Amino acid sequence: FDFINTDYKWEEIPSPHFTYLKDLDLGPCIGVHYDIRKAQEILALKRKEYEHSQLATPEFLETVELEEKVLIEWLTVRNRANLLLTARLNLLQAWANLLLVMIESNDFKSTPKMAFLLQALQAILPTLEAFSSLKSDEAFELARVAKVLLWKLEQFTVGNLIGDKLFQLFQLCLSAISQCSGTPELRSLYYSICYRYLTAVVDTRSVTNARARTLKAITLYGDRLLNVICDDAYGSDTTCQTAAMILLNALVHTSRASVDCPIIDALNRLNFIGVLVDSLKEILNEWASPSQQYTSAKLALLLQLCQTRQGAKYVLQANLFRALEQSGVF
Amino acid sequence: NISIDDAMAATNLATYVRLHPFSRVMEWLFNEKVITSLINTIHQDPISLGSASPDSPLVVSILRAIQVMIKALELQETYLHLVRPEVLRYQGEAGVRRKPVANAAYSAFEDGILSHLSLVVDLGKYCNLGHAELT
Amino acid sequence: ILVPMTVNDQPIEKNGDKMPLKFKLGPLSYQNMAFITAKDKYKLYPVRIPRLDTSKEFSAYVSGLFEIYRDLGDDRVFNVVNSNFAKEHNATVNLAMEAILNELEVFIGRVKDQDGRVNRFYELEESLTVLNCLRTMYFILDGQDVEENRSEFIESLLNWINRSDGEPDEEYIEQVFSVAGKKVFETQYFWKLLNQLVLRGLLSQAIGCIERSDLLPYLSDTCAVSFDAVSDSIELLKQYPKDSSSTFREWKNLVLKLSQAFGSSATDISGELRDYIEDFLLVIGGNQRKILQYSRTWYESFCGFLLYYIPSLELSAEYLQMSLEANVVDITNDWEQPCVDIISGKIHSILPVMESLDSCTAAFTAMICEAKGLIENIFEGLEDLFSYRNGMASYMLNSFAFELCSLGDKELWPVAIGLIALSATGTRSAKKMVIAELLPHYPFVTNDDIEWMLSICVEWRLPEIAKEIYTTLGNIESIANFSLVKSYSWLLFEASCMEGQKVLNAIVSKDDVIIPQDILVTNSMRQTLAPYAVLSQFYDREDWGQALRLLLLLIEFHYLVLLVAKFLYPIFEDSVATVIEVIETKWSNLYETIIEADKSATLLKNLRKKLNFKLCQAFM
Amino acid sequence: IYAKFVSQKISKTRWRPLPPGSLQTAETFATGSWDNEENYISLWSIGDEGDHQLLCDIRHHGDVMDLQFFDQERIVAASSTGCVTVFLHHPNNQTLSVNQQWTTAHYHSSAPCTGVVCNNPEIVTVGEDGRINLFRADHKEAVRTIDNADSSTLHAVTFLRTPEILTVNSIGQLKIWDFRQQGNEPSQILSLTGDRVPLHCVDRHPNQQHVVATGGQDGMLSIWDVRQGTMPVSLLKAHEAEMWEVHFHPSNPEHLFTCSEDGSLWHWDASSWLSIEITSLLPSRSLSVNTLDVLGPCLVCGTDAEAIYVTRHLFS
Amino acid sequence: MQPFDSGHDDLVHDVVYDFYGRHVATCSSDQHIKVFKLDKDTSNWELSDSWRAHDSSIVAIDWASPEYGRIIASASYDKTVKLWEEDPDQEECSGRRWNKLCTLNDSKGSLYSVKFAPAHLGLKLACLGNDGILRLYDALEPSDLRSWTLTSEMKVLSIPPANHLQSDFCLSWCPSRFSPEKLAVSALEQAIIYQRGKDGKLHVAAKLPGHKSLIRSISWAPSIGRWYQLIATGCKDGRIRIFKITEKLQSNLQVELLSEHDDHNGEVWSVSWNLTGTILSSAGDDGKVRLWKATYSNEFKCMSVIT
Repeated sequence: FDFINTDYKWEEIPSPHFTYLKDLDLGPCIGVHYDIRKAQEILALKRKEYEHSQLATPEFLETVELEEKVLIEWLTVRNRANLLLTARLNLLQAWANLLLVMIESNDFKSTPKMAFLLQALQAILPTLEAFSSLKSDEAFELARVAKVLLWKLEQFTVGNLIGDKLFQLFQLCLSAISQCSGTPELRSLYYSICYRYLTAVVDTRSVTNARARTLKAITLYGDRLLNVICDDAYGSDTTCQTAAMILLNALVHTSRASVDCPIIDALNRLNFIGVLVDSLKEILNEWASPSQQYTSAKLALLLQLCQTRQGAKYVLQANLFRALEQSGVF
Repeated sequence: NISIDDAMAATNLATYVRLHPFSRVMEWLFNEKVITSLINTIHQDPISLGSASPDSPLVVSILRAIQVMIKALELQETYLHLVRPEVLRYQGEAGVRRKPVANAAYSAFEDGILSHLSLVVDLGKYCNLGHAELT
Repeated sequence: ILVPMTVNDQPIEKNGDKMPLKFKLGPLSYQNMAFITAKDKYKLYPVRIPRLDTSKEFSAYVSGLFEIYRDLGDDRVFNVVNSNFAKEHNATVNLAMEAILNELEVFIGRVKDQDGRVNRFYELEESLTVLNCLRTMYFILDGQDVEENRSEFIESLLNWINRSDGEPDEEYIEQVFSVAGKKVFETQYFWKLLNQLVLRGLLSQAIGCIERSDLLPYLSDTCAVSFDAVSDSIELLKQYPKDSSSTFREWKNLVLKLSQAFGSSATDISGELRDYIEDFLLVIGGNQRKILQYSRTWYESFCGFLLYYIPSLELSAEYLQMSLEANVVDITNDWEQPCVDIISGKIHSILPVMESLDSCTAAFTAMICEAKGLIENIFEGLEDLFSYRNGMASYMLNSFAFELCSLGDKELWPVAIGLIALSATGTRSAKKMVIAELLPHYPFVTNDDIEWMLSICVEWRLPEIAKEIYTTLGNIESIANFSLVKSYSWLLFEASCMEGQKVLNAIVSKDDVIIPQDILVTNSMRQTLAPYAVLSQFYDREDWGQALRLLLLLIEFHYLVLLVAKFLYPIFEDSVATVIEVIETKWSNLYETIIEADKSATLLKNLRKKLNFKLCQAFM
Repeated sequence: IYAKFVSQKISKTRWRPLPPGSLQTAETFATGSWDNEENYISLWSIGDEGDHQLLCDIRHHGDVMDLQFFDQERIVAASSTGCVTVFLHHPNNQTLSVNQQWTTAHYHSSAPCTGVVCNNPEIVTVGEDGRINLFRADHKEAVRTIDNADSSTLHAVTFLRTPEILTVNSIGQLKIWDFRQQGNEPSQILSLTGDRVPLHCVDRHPNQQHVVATGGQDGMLSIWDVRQGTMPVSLLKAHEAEMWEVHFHPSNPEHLFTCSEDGSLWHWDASSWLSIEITSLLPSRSLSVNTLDVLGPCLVCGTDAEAIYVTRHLFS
Repeated sequence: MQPFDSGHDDLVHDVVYDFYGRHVATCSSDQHIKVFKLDKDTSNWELSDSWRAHDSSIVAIDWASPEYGRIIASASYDKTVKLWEEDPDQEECSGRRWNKLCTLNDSKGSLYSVKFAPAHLGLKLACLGNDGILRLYDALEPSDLRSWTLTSEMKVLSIPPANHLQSDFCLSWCPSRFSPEKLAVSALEQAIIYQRGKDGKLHVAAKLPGHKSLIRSISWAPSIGRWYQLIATGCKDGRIRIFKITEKLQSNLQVELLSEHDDHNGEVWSVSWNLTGTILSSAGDDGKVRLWKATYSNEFKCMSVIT
C-alpha cells in the first residue's frame, strides 16, 4: 500500500503564462482523450490570420511556435496524468475488494488480527485525511470498508488506540457533511459510521469526558451541519434519506443524556419540524420494503421530541392533530 | 475540402485520384486469378523452405505477397469509400472506355480468400523456419 | 432619420438649379465626404455616418460583451452528464444573460456621467429594463415554476420593476409628506403611496412611511385594537419570505388570519382609517380586486399578483390580462410593450428594433437568444456566411463585425475578427476568405499591431496576405531592415556598389546577440563576402585570397568588373593567371562614369594590366 | 499601502516597465536620492508591510534631479551638476554601470539638469542654464541643443509628438519647441495671466497628444489643450504647497496622480479632463512627497521622510 | 468636422480616399490636383500639396494599392491619363511633391473615368472617354512605374454621334479577390459588364437593363462574405438601382434587380459603397445624401438621410 501518494501532485499542473493562444480551448479535442490535431488546425488557422493581418508577423512567430511546443507537451502530460489517475483508481478498487473479501471470509480469531486491523486503520487515516473533500471516487471504496469494519468489532493499550482513532474518524465525517461533499451515496456511509459511534462507543468518568468532548465537535459546525442533514431527508435517494433520518435520532438521544437541548432547538429554526409534521399527511400511501423502514424512523424521531419538556412547545405549535386527521389512518 | 475549404484545390485531388493507378490495382485485387496465383505461390512444400537459404527468392516473394495482402486488407475500406464512387461519377459524366476486371460478387477481399482452408495451415507451419520477418 | 450635413454652412438654398451633389463613403465610418460639381461651390464637407459611436465607453462595452461571448464557450451553441447537460446549460447561459445585463448597466452609467448627449443614456436604460424582464421570465426558472427557485426569481423581478421607472421618486415622497386640509397623514395619497411601495416589494420604505406619522401616535392612543393590527402587520412585512415557498405559504396564512381578525373587530377609529387599514391588509393578503385598485401601471399589478396572491407563472397569462384591463400600456416609453410581449410569450420580432436602438446590443441579444434555443436556423439549402442561410444571430454578429471594421478603432479589430472566427457556422475556408479580405484594413501603427496581423495570417494561413502587408511595409535603413526577387537583386547590386566604393548590420551579416538570433539571402551572402574581403584587405597571401574571392564574385555576377580591375591595377600564381584570363574573356554610361571617378581607355588599361600580370607570372 | 524606510531622502521613484505582453503587474522600481554627501541610484524588487529586496545600487554624484527608464535595463538620470547619465542594469549579476553620459549637458560653471524625458532612442533634457538638449543613444554629442532657449528657469519637459516637446518654466509659461527649428524662440507660448506662478511639473495625456497637465508653486493642477488658445482649459485648486509631480495613469488616463511639498499624494478620478473625485493616499504626518510613479494597479512614491510608499492594489 | 475650402477656382469633379481613409485626392477644372492630409493631433483636414497636372479639365482620379507605393492617376478632357508618385523628400505645398511617372495619350477623345484595378491583379487600370473605347493598362514590371503597357482595348459604344454635349461614362472594377477578373462600365443609357475569359481577353458577360436615361455613377460593391456581387447605379431618370449578379446570351452570369429608389426626385449623381459593402450611399438634385443597408430579405432600406 505504497502507490497512494499525493506528494507527486498528479492533479496539480503548473500553468504557464500563455500570453497568446490563451483563448484556444480544447473543446473539439475531447474516454478522456484530447486530440492534438484538433488544436493544431485551430492554432494554424490563427497563425495564418495573424500573418494576413500584417502586424509584426516575423518577430512574433517564434512566440507562437514555442507556445505550440509547450501546448503539445501540456496535452501529453494531461493525458498521462489522466491515465495514471484511472490506473490508481482501478488499483484502489481492486485492493478494497480484496480487503473486503478477506475480512468477510475469515473464520480465524480476531484478537490476533487486531494488530493488522490497527495497522490498516493507521494506513487509511492519512488517505482519508488527504481525500476527505478532494474527490468522490476514492473515498467511496475507503468509506464502505470502514463501515463494515466498525460493525464486525494489554487490552487497555489497544482499547485506547481504537477509541482514539474512532474519535478522529468521527471528525472527518461531520466535516464532510457540513460542506455537502460527494454524492448522496458517499454521504450516506458517513451517517452509519457516526451512528454506531454515538450509539455504542459513547453509550464512569471516562464516559463523561468522551460525551462532553463529542458534543463540542457537533456544536463547532452548528446549523451549517444540521442544515445538510435536514435536506437529505425526504429527498430523491432512498437510502440517504433513511440513514439521515435515523442519524438525527442518535443526535437528540445522546444530547439529552449530556431541561433543554440545543439540537432540538436548531431543528425548529431550520423549519425541519414544520415540514416534518406536514409529511405526516397521506402516510397511508407511503406505509422489508424500503418505504416501510423509512417511515419507521420518521415516526420514531417524533416520539423522541415528545419526551422532553421543551419539545411539547415546538411540536404542539405545528398543529399535528389536524395533520393526522386528513390521512384517515384511524 | 469541399465542405470547408474552397473548390480550387478540389480539382487537384480529383486529378490525383483519377490518374493514380491505386484504383486499378485495387480493382485487380478483387480478381480470382490474382488470389489464386498468390495462394499457389504461398502453398509450397516445407522441404524447400527448410533447405533454402534465408536470402532465397521464395522467402522474399512470400514476404512481399504477405505485405501486399496486409496493405490490401488495410486500404480496402478507404478504396471502397473514397475511390469507387468518384471514379464511377467521373466515368458517367465524361467519356471513358474501361473494361471491368473485378467480381461484383466479391463485396470484400475476404470473400475471395475464405474459400482456401490450407492457407492458415501453411501460415502456421511456416512458423518453424526461424525467419523473424516471415514469422 | 434626417440629420443636418453641416449645421453651419448649408451649400444649397432655393431650388435654384438643383445642384449635382456627390458623396463618397470613406474607409473610416467617422470620416466620409460630400461635395458639389457646380460653379462657386468649392467647399468640402466631411460627414460622419449618422448615429455612430466613437466613444471610449462604447468600445469598453463592446469588449465586455465580447468577453461574455467568448467565455460562453461551447455553451454559446444549443444542442437541440445526461439530464444535467440541459440544466447546467441553462445555468451558464442564464448567467451570461446576467453578465450582458451588467455590462450594459455599466455602459449606461458611464454614459450618464461622461456625456454631451443623455438621450443615449435613456435608450440604454430602456434596453436594460427589457432585458431584465426577459431574464426574469426565461433566464432563471428554465420553464419551471417559482418554487423551483423562489430566491433568484423574486430577486430579478423586484429588480426589473425598480429600474424600469423612477417612481416613487423621493421627490414625491416629500411631496405628500408636506401637503393642508386634513388631519395628519390620512388622505388617499399617503395610503396610495404606501400600497404602491408594497406592490413593488419596497417593504423597507413602506415601513418607514408608517413609522413616520401615526404608528404609535393616533393609533396607540385612540384605538389600541387597530394599533396591534397596524403593528404586527409591519412585523409580517418585516419577514416576507424570499427563499422558501413554504415559509410564504405560512406567511400568507398569518396575513389572512390578521385580515380576518381585524376584519370583524373593535372599530375605535375614523370611518375612513378603518377601511384604509383594511385595504392595506387585503393588498398584503393578495386580494386581486385591491391589488388592481391601488396600481398605477400594469407592471405594478403584475408584480403585486406574483408577490402576494399566488406565486405561479401558470397564472401570468391571466395576471397580465387583468393588469392591462386596469392600466393600458404607456406608449411614452419603448420598454413597456416589449416587456408585455416577453411576459405574454412572443419574444421574437424584437431584433430589428433593438438593431435600431443599438447594433451591438441587438447582435449579442440575438446570440444569447440562440444559445437559449429561443430562435434557430430554419434554413435548409452559395459558399459563404453573411446571409440568411445561417442563423439570425450568426447574421447579426457577423454584421456587427463588419460594422466594427469601418470604425477604425484597432482595439475592436480583435473583437471583429474573433467574432467572425468563433461564428458557430460557416466553413473554415469561408472564414479564411473573409479574414483575408478584412485584415488588410487593420489600422496598425505599433510593431505589436503588425505582429498581431501576422499572427492572424499564421493562425489562418494567409501567406499571400502577409506577403502583401509586408510589401506595404517595405514601401537606406528601411532597405536594410527589409533585407520580390527583383527587389532583392537590386538590393544586392546596391550593396556591391557600396562595397566597391569602400557598419553594425554588416558585422551581423558576416543587442548584437539578439540581432544575430533574428538573422538566423543570396544578396546577403554576397554582401557578407564583400565585407570579409574588405576586412582582409585592411589587415600578401591574405590579399591574394581576397582578390580570388573578388574574381569569383565577378564570375557569379559591369560596374563590379570595373571595380575589380581598378583594385587589380592598384595591387600591381597560376590560379591568379587563370582568373585574370576568365575576366578578360568576360570583358554602360554608369560604368564609364565610375571609371572616370576612379581615374580622378578603360579596356586598354585593363589589357595593359593583364599583360603586366602575365609578365610577372613568366618571371616567377 | 505601506511604507519602507530607506535612510535617504528619495527625490525620484520609477517603475521598471513590464516586458511586452506581460500579464504580471509592476514589481521592480528605481530610486534616486538627494541631499546626502553620497547620493545613490538604487533598484528594488517587491516580493510576493511588504518585503523589499535591494537589487543593486550605484553612487550618483550630485542630487538626482530627475530619473526615467529608457528601456527595461537603462535608466536615465539628471544631476544637479548638469550631467545626464544613462545607467545600465546587468540582471545576470545584479550590477549597475554607466552606459553613456553627457557631463556638459547643462552648464553656465555647473547648472542643474532639471528634467529628462525618454523616447528610445531619444532623450530630451532641460536645465537651469535654459538649454534644451536632444540626445540619442550612442551619439557622443547632442543631436541638437537649443542654447538659451528660455530666459527663465526650465523646470520640466514632456514630449508632445517627437521631435516636438513642451517645457514649463519658473514664470508659468508652457513653451513648444521642435528640434528642427531655426532660432531659439518657441513656436507657441501658453500661460495663465495674473501671477506668474512657477510650474514645476508637466505630463502629456497618453492618448491625446495635444493635452498636458501641469503642477505649480501654488499647488494647483492645470489642464491645457495646445489647440485651445493660450490659457488652461481647467485650473483646479489642490495642494497647500508646491506640486512636484503630476502623472496621468498610462492605461486609464481618467485617473491622474499628483504629489506635493505639503506631504500629500492625491489620486484624482475623472471617470474627461477637457469637460472629479479625489483621494489622498498617504497619512497626515508626511513630509514632502517628491515623486511618484504609477503603472497598472501599482503606485510607488518617495518622500523627504526617507520613506518609500508602495501599493500594488490601487483598484482592489 | 466643419467644411473647408478646396483651393480650386473652377468646379470640382471628383474626390477620392486613399486606402487608409486618412488622405484625399481632389481634381478640378482649374487643371489642378490637390492632396489633403488628416492631421492626427488636430482632427482637421489640411492641404498636403497642390499642383497643375493637365492642360484641360481634370474629371477623374484614383489611388493605387499601398502595396505599390503612393500612386495617384488622373484623367482629363485633354485626352490623356497621367500617373503620379509621391516623393516624401519634398516639402508639403511645394507643388513638387508628386512626380509624373508617365502619360497615356492613346485616347483620341476626352477621358471621363479612370480606375485602378484590385491589387491582386498587379498595377492595372482602365479608362474610358469620348472615343467609346475602354483601355486597360498594366505596369508589367512593378519596379518600373513608368513601364506602362496597353493591356487591352474594347469598343463599348459603336456609333457615337458627333453632336452631343450629353455624354457620360463610368467605370468600376469588381473588388472581389476570390472572383474571376471583371469590371462594370456605363455608357450613356447603357451599362455593361466585362469578364476575363480563358483567352485573357475581355468579353461582354452581361448588361444591367432598366436605365431610361443617362447613368451618372456606378460602383461595384465589396462582396466580403457574400457569394454574389452587387453593383449600384445612379441614373438621370431619378432612380437608384441595385443589381444582384450571380455566376452559376453566352454568359455564366445571372442578373437580378434587387432595388429601385426614386426618393431623390431628380438625378442621382453619386453612388458609393462601404469598405465592407455594408452601406451604400446616394446623392442627387434634392441636395440630400442617403445611406442604405440591406434587409434580411436582401431588399434595401434607407437607414438615414443627411442634408
